[PDB]
Parts: sequence; C-alpha cells; structure tokens
Amino acid sequence: GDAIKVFVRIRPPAERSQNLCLSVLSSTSLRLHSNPEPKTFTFDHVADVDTTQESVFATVAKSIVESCMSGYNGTIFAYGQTGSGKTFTMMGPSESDNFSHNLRGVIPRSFEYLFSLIDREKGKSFLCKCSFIEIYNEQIYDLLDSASAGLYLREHIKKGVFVVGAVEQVVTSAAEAYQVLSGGWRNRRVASTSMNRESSRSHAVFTITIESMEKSNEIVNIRTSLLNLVDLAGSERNINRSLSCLGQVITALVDVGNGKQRHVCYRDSKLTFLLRDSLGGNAKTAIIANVHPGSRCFGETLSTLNFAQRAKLIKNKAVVNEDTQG
Ligand SMILES: Nc1ncnc2c1ncn2[C@@H]1O[C@H](COP(=O)(O)OP(=O)(O)O)[C@@H](O)[C@H]1O
Ligand SMILES: [Mg+2]
Repeated sequence: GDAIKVFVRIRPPAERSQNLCLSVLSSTSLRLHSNPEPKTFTFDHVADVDTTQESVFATVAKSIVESCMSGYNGTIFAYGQTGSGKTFTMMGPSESDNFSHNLRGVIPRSFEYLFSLIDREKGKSFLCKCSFIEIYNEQIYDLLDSASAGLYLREHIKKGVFVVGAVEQVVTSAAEAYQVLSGGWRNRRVASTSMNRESSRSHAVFTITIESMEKSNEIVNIRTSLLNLVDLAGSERNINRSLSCLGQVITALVDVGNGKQRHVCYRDSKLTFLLRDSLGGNAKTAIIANVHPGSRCFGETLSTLNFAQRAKLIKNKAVVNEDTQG
C-alpha cells in the first residue's frame, strides 16, 4: 500500500520564559537533545515555531482534499500532549471573533479549498453533508445537537463505521460549513466548562461526506468520499485508554505490515474503531504530531515523536470509492 503521511509541528513557547531540547535540522529532519546520545527523526515535513497556519494547510491538507475530490477517503488528525497546539492547528485560536482570520486552522481552510475546487469542477454535481461528534470517556456526544443521547458506533457493508443517529448537516458552501464548525466548536467549549470535566480528554471528529455524480443520460457514475478531521485527546500520562488503544493498533499494524502476523483490536475503543479505515484501511491519512519544544516537555515530546515515527511505518490501501447506475 501507500505509507501514511506524518508531519511534526513545533509550536512556539510562551513569550518570556532558553534551553530548547529540540532543534530542526531541515525541512524533513529534527534532532532531539537527549543525553548522553541525541536522537534524530525524519518525517515527511518538520515545521518550526514560525510556520504559519497557511503553510500548514499547504504542506498537509491540500493534498488530502484533492484526493478527496477524486473519490478517495481521507483523514487528518492532530496528535500530541495537551497544550501542544492540536486545537490551534485544526481549528485556530478561540475567543478571537472580530479579528485574526489569518489564524484559522486546517479545518476551516479545508472547507474553503474543497468548495472552490467544487465550484470549479462546474453534468457533474456535488453533495456534501457534515457531522461533528465528540468522544469523551469512551462515550459519544453530538456537537450539532446538544440534546442528543444514545449515540453509538456501527459498521456498514460499504466498510464505513459511523455514528448512528448523528446529525448530518447538508452544506453548499465554505461559509455554511463554517457555522457547522462554529456551532459545534462552541458546544465543545461550552461542555468543557463544567464537565465533560476537561476538553483535554475529549476527541473531536468533524466529518464531511463528499459525493459527486457525473451524469450523462442515462448513466451515472457516483464517487463518494469520507473526510475525517480529528482533534485528539491529549496524549500525556496518565495515558487516556483510547489513545493507548491507538498506540496498540499502530504497533500491531507495523508488526503485520512488515512480517509476522498480529491481531489488531480496532474495537477496543470507539476511536480506533471509528478510525479503522484511517489506520491500515481504505483511506489516505495524514497525521500532524504537535510538540512543544522546551525542556520540561522533553518526556511527552519524546513520546509523541516515538508514536509518530511508528505511525509513519503504517501502510494503507486506498481505492476510489465508485459506482455506476442508470
Ligand atoms: N502555532 C502557534 N503559535 C502560537 N501559539 C500557539 C500555536 N499553537 C498553539 N498555541 C498556543 O498554545 C496554547 C495551547 O494550544 P492548544 O491548541 O490549546 O493546545 P492543545 O490543543 O494541544 O491542548 C494555546 O495558548 C494556543 O493558542
Ligand atoms: Mg485541545
């Protein structure tokens, strides 16, 4: 198959604290200063503390969206310790309403790009629906409906795992996509301040189904793509168990992809299950690993880099999800 794509993004430390623990050697390479012997890692890209939101999009998402348009499933998720910048990365800063639009993250920029590609693709027609859900403590909540209850996971023949009874909102424009996101991202923030004891333990999954029909009478070709944009629970220890499953799954896959054989429990967590195609399955996956340089993050940084390194070993098999009728 095709190896998944791993990127490392180093967020800048808070202003006015030296002594970094991490040095970027090149656009593919970084050195972790561990003693006595330093380690170096190689990824598809390494972005330093100055990297802009837009840069991130171009390096990571642009490709995924494109292959989405061509009918492949695709997935981007952000992994890393709490406070490493996952949310800033996929979403943007909070709290900034009347300004700093250049700060919006991957997900908003993805909407923009997707819809302009579509606009330009026009015979053929397009249909997009969004879902936004949150997994907290092995438990599902619908961000589009705060009154929803009893959400649960279910397999399909099409191979899709999905959340049964989650709102699927139809959107015809970036702008419409944007309130779906806004409304949900708020519910997420709003729930995190009582409990939902922390937002640092919840995974957030924003999904767009992208379905085109090329229809030249009588015949109709149908392409359908599932795009998952995920902001994970923080990876620090104690280690949240769904993330532990994530580690276990990544590991088993590697044993398998290169030799041996192994059992991979996708069903050990709602996350690994819902993401089953994203790992080793039918989809084009990109992982952004967020790390905070700086010396007191050394341990969690080391874990993140270790995790991401294996992840880069995994291979998916992704096909155009197609169909013909009429
Ligand atoms: N690229 C960046 N540039 C500047 N500040 C950032 C960047 N990424 C994150 N931050 C800031 O660091 C803090 C944690 O980022 P956040 O996205 O909340 O972390 P996480 O989602 O990993 O818990 C926030 O204050 C955030 O605004
Ligand atoms: Mg966060």
